[PDB]
Amino acid sequence: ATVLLEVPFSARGDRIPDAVAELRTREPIRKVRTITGAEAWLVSSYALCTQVLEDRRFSMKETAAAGAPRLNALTVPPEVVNNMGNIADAGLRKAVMKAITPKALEQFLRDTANSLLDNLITEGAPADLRNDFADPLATALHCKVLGIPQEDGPKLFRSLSIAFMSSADPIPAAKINWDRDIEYMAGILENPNITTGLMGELSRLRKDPAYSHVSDELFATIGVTFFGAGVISTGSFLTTALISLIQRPQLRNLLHEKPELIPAGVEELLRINLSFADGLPRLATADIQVGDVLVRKGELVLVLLEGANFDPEHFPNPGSIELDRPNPTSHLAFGRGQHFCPGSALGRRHAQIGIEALLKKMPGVDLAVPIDQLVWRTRFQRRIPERLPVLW
Ligand code: HEM
Repeated sequence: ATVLLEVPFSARGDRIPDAVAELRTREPIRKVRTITGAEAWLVSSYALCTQVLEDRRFSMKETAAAGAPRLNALTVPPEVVNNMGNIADAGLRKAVMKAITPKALEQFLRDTANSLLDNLITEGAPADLRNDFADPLATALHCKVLGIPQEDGPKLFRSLSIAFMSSADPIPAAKINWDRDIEYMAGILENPNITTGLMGELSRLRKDPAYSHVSDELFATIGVTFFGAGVISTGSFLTTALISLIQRPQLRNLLHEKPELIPAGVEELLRINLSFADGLPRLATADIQVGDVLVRKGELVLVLLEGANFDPEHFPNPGSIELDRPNPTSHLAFGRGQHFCPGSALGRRHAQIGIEALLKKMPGVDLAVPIDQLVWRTRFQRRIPERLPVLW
């Protein structure tokens, strides 16, 4: 006798488990047990993953309902799961988008990357590319985008190792750090020195008559959530993309020699990325046929991003980085449908400029320890190594 198949399969972000291609072939939608003990449907083909993400009857907001089967415990108030919907309803969507584009900024990214790298070179090998390069780069970018002081970035950043946990039970430290971070953002909206970036724009709109009935809670929430999601997602993706690049010295050499090819290489590094640790969660609001399974109202569905993005029926020779594919941006790294990532262009540009600056300064970058010695963070919403030691 064996127990029901458990998720997630492995916290390692340097290799995809053989089980993924086995499931996809034999049972592309199948029952599994989450860390809470709840049952869920795990979806692993490109076709079925797209079907779920494009049908709003599979609901993000209803995952917060009391009594529902859960992937993991909430780390935010339940109304905050419907964050984008709340922004839209307030008439703030277009203003938020415009403030988080990369086209405002790029020269600030380049100068910041180059300064971080020069400091590593001065100190001498080994260097830690996560704690002393990718995560500070992400932190600095989001303080500039929000319009807040660079010197505030480190304390906001320290909440994230707990805020983005994937836990079976509620986490007391997440509420302590949330309430404090909300009080900070509320203080920013009342600070007359803050007149640029996303928080500068929200601070103006707050006093305009067309927004007089929008709550002060929502304005502070937008600042905490966009800082947190953008900094964890960009820092974690750049770190694990740098591992994928270092393990491919022929590609590293080619991008060094021809940096025009960096945007096509970053699109492939997004396609093969293992940064999301769990499937994307949805709750069925109706009975809906998905492949051979009739999913019932009230059941939990998990959309496995690497199931879609390594599917050979959609991307032939899926484990290989190919810079001349006919369908290069059709991957699901930023999601699909109603909830498609609002920061996609800013995330692409963070990774392009970081990689471009690294290869120019350190063309002989390599790991300084055997790859099996990297320590993979567990029970977390991302897969990341705790330290990334390199030489050059
Ligand atoms: C390479 C970097 C990034 C990746 C891989 C990424 C990935 C994703 C994914 C897969 C989703 C969909 C979640 C779902 O449907 O359940 C998403 C949504 C979201 N992302 Fe990103 N993201 C990145 C960068 C950013 C940045 C830079 C920001 C903001 C500054 C951001 C803010 C958000 C927000 C607020 C949502 C929720 C949208 C909603 O609920 O409608 N992300 N991201």
